[PDB]
Amino acid sequence: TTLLNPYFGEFGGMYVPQILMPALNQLEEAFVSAQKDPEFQAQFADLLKNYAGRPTALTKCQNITAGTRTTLYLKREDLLHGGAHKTNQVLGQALLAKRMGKSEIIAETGAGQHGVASALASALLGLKCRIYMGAKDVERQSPNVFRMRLMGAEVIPVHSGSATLKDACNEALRDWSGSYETAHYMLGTAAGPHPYPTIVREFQRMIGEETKAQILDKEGRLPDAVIACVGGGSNAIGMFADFINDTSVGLIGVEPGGHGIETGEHGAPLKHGRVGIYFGMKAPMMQTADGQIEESYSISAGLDFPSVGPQHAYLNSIGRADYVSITDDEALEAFKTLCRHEGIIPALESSHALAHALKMMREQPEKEQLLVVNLAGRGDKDIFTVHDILKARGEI
Amino acid sequence: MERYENLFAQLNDRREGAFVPFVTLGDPGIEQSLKIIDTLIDAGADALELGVPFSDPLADGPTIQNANLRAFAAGVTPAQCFEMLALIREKHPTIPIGLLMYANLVFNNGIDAFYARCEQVGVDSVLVADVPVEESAPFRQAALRHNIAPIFICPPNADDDLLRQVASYGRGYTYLLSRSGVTGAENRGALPLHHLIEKLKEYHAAPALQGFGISSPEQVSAAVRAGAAGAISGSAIVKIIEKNLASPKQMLAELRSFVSAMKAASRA
Ligand SMILES: Cc1ncc(COP(=O)(O)O)c(C/N=C(\CNc2ccccc2O)C(=O)O)c1O
Ligand SMILES: O=P(O)(O)OCCNS(=O)(=O)c1ccc(OC(F)(F)F)cc1
Ligand SMILES: [Cl-]
Ligand SMILES: [Cl-]
Ligand SMILES: [Cl-]
Ligand SMILES: [Cl-]
Ligand SMILES: [Cl-]
Ligand SMILES: [Cl-]
Ligand SMILES: [Cl-]
Ligand SMILES: [Cl-]
Ligand SMILES: [Cl-]
Ligand SMILES: [Cl-]
Ligand SMILES: [Cl-]
Ligand SMILES: [Cl-]
Ligand SMILES: [Cl-]
Ligand SMILES: [Cl-]
Ligand SMILES: [Cl-]
Ligand SMILES: [Cs+]
Ligand SMILES: [Cs+]
Ligand SMILES: [Cs+]
Ligand SMILES: [Cs+]
Repeated sequence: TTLLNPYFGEFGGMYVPQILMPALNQLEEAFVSAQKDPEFQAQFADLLKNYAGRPTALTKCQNITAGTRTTLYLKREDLLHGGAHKTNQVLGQALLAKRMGKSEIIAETGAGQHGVASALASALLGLKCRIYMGAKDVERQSPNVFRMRLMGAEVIPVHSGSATLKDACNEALRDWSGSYETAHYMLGTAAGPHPYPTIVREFQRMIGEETKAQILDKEGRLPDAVIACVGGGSNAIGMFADFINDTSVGLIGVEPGGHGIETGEHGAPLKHGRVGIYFGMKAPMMQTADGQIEESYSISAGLDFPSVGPQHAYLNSIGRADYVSITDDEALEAFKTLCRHEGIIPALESSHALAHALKMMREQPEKEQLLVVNLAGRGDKDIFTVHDILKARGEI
Repeated sequence: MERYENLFAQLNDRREGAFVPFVTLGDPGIEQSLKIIDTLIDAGADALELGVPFSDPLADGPTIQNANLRAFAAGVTPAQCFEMLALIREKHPTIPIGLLMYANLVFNNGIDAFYARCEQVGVDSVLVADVPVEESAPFRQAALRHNIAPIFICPPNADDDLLRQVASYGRGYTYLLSRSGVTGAENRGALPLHHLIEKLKEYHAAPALQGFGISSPEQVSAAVRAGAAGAISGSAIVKIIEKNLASPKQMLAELRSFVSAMKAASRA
């Protein structure tokens, strides 16, 4: 029994062990209560503004669209404290943990950005933070691991399974299954069991709300389309949410195409996977023919997840939102283009979104279109990766 | 078939509890797993709980996580598991066989079709570890259509509504969960469960088997003394496999001594 619908159409649900159902119920009630609580909202708004730095700029990118009829704005989540949109919802979830009287935080991370966000929020708000991270991720993300540890968080490598994000996802749930009485699970995307897809959306929706206000102010009309990369779905749904009822506004989600969809080495389950049940939800999964959860792949660690949030699967099904893919090489080009022509170093994740906007422009350069790309993070974290790639392909 | 109903009636006649080991199918390999299972039965197992190797066993602690991994190292797949189940049933007509599944393996090729295959090979029950009562409807429906008992978890954090739900919907046995957390012999339950046991009987639930953290004879005796129909032990059993990988002979001998001891604790 729940207060809110756990499904978006056929997608979503609460596919957790029975032992965790009271935790999910408790979190839903706390959320529903918090959303009605002006005190909660004021504290959240205070952290967002004075700590994280909201509102974020909306930047018109003139150089990269010159000679075409595309006007492109970037929503600057890259400028949020921590360097990515992940910070927004961790602040809300940290306040929820406090509302429930919880003193500890569990979080999963892959790339490490959500873990850093969880760690910073925990430091600020006096929660003891443990972060589970696949050991292969720990190995690759020494900077983020160290940032988390500087901020007082315990980082616990996960050696089971493929020792990556999904395994960290499981471990977090395993911990929570035994510790929910003291700990809150601060899930890092708009996926997993209800009520997380709903909570994460609501605690990211300021992205789209601000974008709407900013675009009405600057352009006098809504965008033709808003474009975001889809890892698990949080930055995208945060951008989309406030435009869902504005039926003229296109909602485009960009999954990682990796080495190419045809190679099978990608992270695009919404369009190229199969519905399954994993991580507490019924959603598109990349999986083997016999139903083992498959390994995804992307150049960008933040998109390298074999599933997707259920609201995206739903918005796709009904034709409200359209989902596309962008390959490693396309994302790399977009990264280089933004650095060189706008002086902004984008996260490789959001470089997927930018690449798709650039394709919309280049394919039809006399089409008048007003586009917003969610620049969900900065790409400082990616500069070593790009260097190594650019030297190996002989741009040295 | 009525395998659990028959087992419980016979056990009640002998005033014995059930002892039910869990193992992972195909750990450490198909042939050895078949021999392990025959050893468990010969040593006094009243029923079996059998895991199909899955990529993401999020209700299992490290001991059973590693069993899954050893099975995958051996190339074990669900189809091979179903072959094994058919052969186990072909050898052993009356022992109840329960599967421990994760939802994706059941849903993968169709929930109805999964349960029909269980029926075809002679499985008696299915526990889907990541399906709470709240999401259980299509699973329990398919189970019953195919003469499979849907196993429900009665957690220590359960209330009257849940007790009524699990008593009503469940068949075969009610899984009486010892404690919160995940599987593992490293953590023993510290909650009295006789209240839950009594309420389940009140509501005409399937007989209770206590599981999680059962690793010693005293605990089996304790389960029976509290009014449960018996006890399940997994990690403790899997630890013997893990310890004795290098000596298949010794593995069977220890499994045999362990099961014998555990079973002995149920008769008295
Ligand atoms: C800058 C940036 N931009 C976009 C994304 C994509 O995530 P999205 O906006 O939620 O779609 C990330 C995702 N990063 C992850 C993955 N986070 C993650 C992904 C999937 C499941 C659980 C997770 O914690 C992390 O753990 O930090 C990111 O850092
Ligand atoms: O002795 P232990 O502690 O290893 O426990 C053995 C348990 N093996 S099992 O297949 O009954 C079993 C039963 C339920 C499980 O998860 C769930 F409760 F969420 F459904 C997982 C395994
Ligand atoms: Cl509802
Ligand atoms: Cl749907
Ligand atoms: Cl539904
Ligand atoms: Cl309000
Ligand atoms: Cl106000
Ligand atoms: Cl470090
Ligand atoms: Cl713990
Ligand atoms: Cl308004
Ligand atoms: Cl105004
Ligand atoms: Cl459209
Ligand atoms: Cl696999
Ligand atoms: Cl629509
Ligand atoms: Cl240049
Ligand atoms: Cl036009
Ligand atoms: Cl032990
Ligand atoms: Cs332009
Ligand atoms: Cs449009
Ligand atoms: Cs993805
Ligand atoms: Cs019953």
